Amino acid sequence: RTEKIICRDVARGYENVPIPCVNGVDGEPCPEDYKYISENCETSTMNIDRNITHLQHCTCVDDCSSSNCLCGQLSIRCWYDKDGRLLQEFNKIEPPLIFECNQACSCWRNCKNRVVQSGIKVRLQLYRTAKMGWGVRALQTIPQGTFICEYVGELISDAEADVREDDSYLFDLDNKDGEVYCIDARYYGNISRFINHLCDPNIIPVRVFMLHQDLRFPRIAFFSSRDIRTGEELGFDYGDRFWDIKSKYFTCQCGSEKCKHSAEAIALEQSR
Ligand SMILES: CNc1cc(C)nc(Nc2ccc(OC)c(OC[C@H](O)CN3CCC3)c2)n1
Ligand SMILES: C[S@@+](CC[C@H](N)C(=O)[O-])C[C@H]1O[C@@H](n2cnc3c(N)ncnc32)[C@H](O)[C@@H]1O
Ligand SMILES: [Zn+2]
Ligand SMILES: [Zn+2]
Ligand SMILES: [Zn+2]
Ligand SMILES: [Zn+2]
Repeated sequence: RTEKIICRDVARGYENVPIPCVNGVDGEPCPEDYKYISENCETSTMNIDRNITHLQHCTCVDDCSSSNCLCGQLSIRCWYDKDGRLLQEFNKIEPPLIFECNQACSCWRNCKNRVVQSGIKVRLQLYRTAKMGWGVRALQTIPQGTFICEYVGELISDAEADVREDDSYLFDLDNKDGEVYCIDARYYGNISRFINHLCDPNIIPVRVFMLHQDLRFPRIAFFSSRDIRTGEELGFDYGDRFWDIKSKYFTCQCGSEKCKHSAEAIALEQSR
């Protein structure tokens, strides 16, 4: 049973790098029951505030590496090192909101505070897992704090999320208050839609603002939470909102010693 290259690039050239699909496990064809999009899309009236006069922006004439950069200060500080990687001290538990530089800023497009807006740089692969369907793995080593990819899909309201038949591809956009919105990657999504849950995760979501600062719509950036080895499967914690609903349909197959959502773990808690 050989590992076969089934698609040279599921992103159809929309990313900085190709994202190939292989399958060495079963007869599943390349997934095509969805539309690959590299950036979030709208299917109803959202009115994202794109007023350029509403952007907070810096007056930096350097590379935005100084603590005097307004955009960094909105983020508490800029959290990216000279190489575009999150600082070791970054709060991976309760990440702060990141405000990247933007088109109102006086700085250049290559300033130090533009990691997420610059897109995917690591080589990834869509591959058939043993027990969890499709998954995404690294084709190279990835240091801690590296930007991996964005959780991209269809923006929907809370009310629309409430009636979506498939709730498997939802991501909540947390905001101080208000109407609350979700990304649904079921019908429209990028590579992130294929990232599985791991009880021992190696990536974390961070809310980021770039070309707009409409707080209803943070963009969701995945960064590595530790060093990742070539071939390693990417995964994040889907959280209890997911597992509270899904546990009765199926159980976690992440296979970790720490697995908290396996059949075994659920039964042990049922039993108390
Ligand atoms: C069903 N109505 C709503 C409404 C709002 C505002 N938010 C949600 N969130 C939600 C519902 C179900 C979910 O999984 C079963 C869920 O999972 C979130 C979790 O991040 C996992 N997704 C899978 C890819 C990321 C979120 N649902
Ligand atoms: C966002 S999709 C991830 C991509 C999915 N594996 C696929 O093939 O399209 C989430 C769904 O993948 C599966 N999945 C993800 N993480 C899992 C896990 N730890 N154990 C079992 N199934 C998992 C479940 O069917 C889940 O509802
Ligand atoms: Zn600046
Ligand atoms: Zn800048
Ligand atoms: Zn700036
Ligand atoms: Zn698990």
